[PDB]
Amino acid sequence: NNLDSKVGGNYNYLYRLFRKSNLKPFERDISTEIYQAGSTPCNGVEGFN
Amino acid sequence: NATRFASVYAWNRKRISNCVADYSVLYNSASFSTFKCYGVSPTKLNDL
Ligand SMILES: *[C@@H]1O[C@H](CO)[C@@H](O)[C@H](O)[C@H]1NC(C)=O
Repeated sequence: NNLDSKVGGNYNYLYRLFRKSNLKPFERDISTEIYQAGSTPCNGVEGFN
Repeated sequence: NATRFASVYAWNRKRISNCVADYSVLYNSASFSTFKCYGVSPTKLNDL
């Protein structure tokens, strides 16, 4: 806490909430492509679900 | 598709029971603006 926390917040620490299928052991995923939760396609940086 | 809604000082309640709950007509119907869940992933609503 006292080595890298910042009082507004250290927003450099990121983690992944969405992934198509569970990763294999020791797998790395740098992808910043957008994730499709609903049945709709979603080309472009954003959309509904 | 209720015609009239209730007021938030006196918020109405309807109990849902003994029936099958198709969440696709909820989740994939884009007509709504927001839909958020607080103890379940919403695609898994059909699995529960
Ligand atoms: C509300 O009614 C219309 C016409 O019957 C229907 O198309 C629409 O799917 C209904 N809403 C929901 C949530 O299904």
